[PDB]
Amino acid sequence: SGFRKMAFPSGKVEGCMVQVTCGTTTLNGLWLDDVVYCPRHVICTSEDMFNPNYEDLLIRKSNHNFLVQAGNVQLRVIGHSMQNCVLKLKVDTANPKTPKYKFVRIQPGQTFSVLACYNGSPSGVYQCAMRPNFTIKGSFLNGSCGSVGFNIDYDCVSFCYMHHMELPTGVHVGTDLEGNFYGPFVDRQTAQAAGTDTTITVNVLAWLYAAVINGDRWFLNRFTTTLNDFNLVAMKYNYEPLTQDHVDILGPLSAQTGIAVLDMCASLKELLQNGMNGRTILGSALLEDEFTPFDVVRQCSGV
Amino acid sequence: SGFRKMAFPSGKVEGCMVQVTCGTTTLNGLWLDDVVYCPRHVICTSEDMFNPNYEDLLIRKSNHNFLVQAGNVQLRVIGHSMQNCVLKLKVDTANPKTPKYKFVRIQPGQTFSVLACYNGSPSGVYQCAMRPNFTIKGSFLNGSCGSVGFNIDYDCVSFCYMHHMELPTGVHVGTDLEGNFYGPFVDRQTAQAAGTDTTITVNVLAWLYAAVINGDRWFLNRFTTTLNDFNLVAMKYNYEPLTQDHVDILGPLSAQTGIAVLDMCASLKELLQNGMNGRTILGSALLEDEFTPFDVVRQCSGV
Ligand SMILES: *[C@H](O)[C@H](C[C@@H]1CCNC1=O)NC(=O)[C@H](CC(C)C)NC(=O)OCc1ccccc1
Ligand SMILES: *[C@H](O)[C@H](C[C@@H]1CCNC1=O)NC(=O)[C@H](CC(C)C)NC(=O)OCc1ccccc1
Repeated sequence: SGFRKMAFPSGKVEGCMVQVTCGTTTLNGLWLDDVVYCPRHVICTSEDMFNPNYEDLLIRKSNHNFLVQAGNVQLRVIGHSMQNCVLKLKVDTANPKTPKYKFVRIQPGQTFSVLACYNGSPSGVYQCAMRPNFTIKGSFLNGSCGSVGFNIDYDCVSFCYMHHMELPTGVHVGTDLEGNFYGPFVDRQTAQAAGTDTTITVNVLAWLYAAVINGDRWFLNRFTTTLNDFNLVAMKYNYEPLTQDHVDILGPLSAQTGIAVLDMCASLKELLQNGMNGRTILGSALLEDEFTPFDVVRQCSGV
Repeated sequence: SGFRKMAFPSGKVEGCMVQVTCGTTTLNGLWLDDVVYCPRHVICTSEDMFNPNYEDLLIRKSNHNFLVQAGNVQLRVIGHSMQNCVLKLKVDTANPKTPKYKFVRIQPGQTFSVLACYNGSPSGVYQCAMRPNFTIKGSFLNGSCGSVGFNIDYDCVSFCYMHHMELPTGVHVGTDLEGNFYGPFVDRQTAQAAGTDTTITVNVLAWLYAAVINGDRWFLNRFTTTLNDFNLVAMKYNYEPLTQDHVDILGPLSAQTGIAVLDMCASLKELLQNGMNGRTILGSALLEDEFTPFDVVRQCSGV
């Protein structure tokens, strides 16, 4: 037993990270087949980033201006293109370590693993949720752009995130692997607002189920509620409204504990209105919402 | 910026995990050079585990009784030996993926990454601290034994932990890679007590420094303290006594924030005596102690 925030094993992605340098700017790229993907602001000087015209900037760059390095081994760039906010650098060698992979655009409330890299070398791996306001609470320093987020299903890597920027609030924003930003953000170093964030209700419920599956029961009570009655409370606490789809997704957990979903909603309601009284759930004194229902099943059954 | 619980990239270890089966018991082994390391209770039936005589049990096993499988590829076992609580299975093939590696015995209060595996296949990776009472707060199901804990320094993997057992309290115990248990534990499925756990004071201080480096400042105050005065408080709260060695290790953080270590101790003292008043530090409402000073430096400088 036990429950932890767990990242996917990163080996399949580690073999795809390379370094991309353009003039004095260096960040990471993702090498799949004969293409290297990287954020387009690699072509900016630290001064261009406050208001770049990426078209005019790219027009002064040729293939030999993109230095791509896999380990200590250099790659030869034979073409380049700009797709939305990423660059696609064509190289003359297919990555012999390319895994089976897909590009997917993840939905808010889903989770994924981030392999934080610098100079094309992995630094560490951690799990993130795509917030409802399309931000993530990451750990990113200068040079970390091009670090990617991913899920793994058996042997297939679904790439869903490439890192680009940190907002003034300390949260992090990026694109899918076709260069489209998650959320209302642009890759210009100017003040940008993510808007009100809300708690992922279905994930909090899954984590309360995970808590019961691991022996923390003090918050179960003799009450029940309705979808409509609970959502009047979710409103007051900037929680996502719960839906019947959410209820269905909690089915497997509702069946392994024997606790009806609306009964667990009744516990959550009391925790929202009364706090935790200095008690703790799975070693946390806050309500955690970065575990999907899928995440709890996977960990509580050894996938 | 940002601060997260981050595991090392797991690729170098993923290439060393194999499956080891003996009769009906299956767990994981670590394949390095021409040797596979695994917990010795792989030779037990589920009934033997409540009181095994490992010598008498091993005497009925030959090389061909140890089924070792790397992916879908079987390995040929040409010798076996029992060193303390692990088995060493000699195979006729050296792991072509063997990294540079060391076997180290970690100290209480240090951290390491766990690659949780089942059937020789990685499931996920997470960071753990070796508690002062020589337990860890992991995520382990049946079949996870043989999962290993490790650190990485550039290209060298320091293996420090192999998983064996879950105590009745829900915490997890294991050995170093020479088969010696961390703590007062034996590999028999009987009730065993880890004893009082205590909070890793030096790690809490490092995480408060990490909080300042990331903009959480509300807990800084106008007070200071002495090593002796603080440790009279640490006592009351089952905190590890702070030492001058601890003070030195916090030097780099004490120099990047400009906050004297005894001043930060004064903040911790007030947080212990007064709680957090429903406030939060790096998104947690508890005092976190599973980050070493080394861990904070590494993450706040991109190693
Ligand atoms: C790419 O490596 C980098 C990631 C930032 C740097 C610190 N933490 C991050 O997540 N991105 C940028 O430098 C980005 C470039 C634009 C053209 C999109 N601008 C940015 O993030 O500016 C805000 C900022 C910069 C430096 C420190 C903190 C915030
Ligand atoms: C090895 O795969 C396994 C790991 C346990 C199983 C559940 N969570 C863990 O960490 N170890 C054992 O089964 C171990 C065998 C002895 C000979 C050391 N006994 C054990 O951990 O028993 C306690 C226990 C068993 C099953 C569920 C929960 C606790």
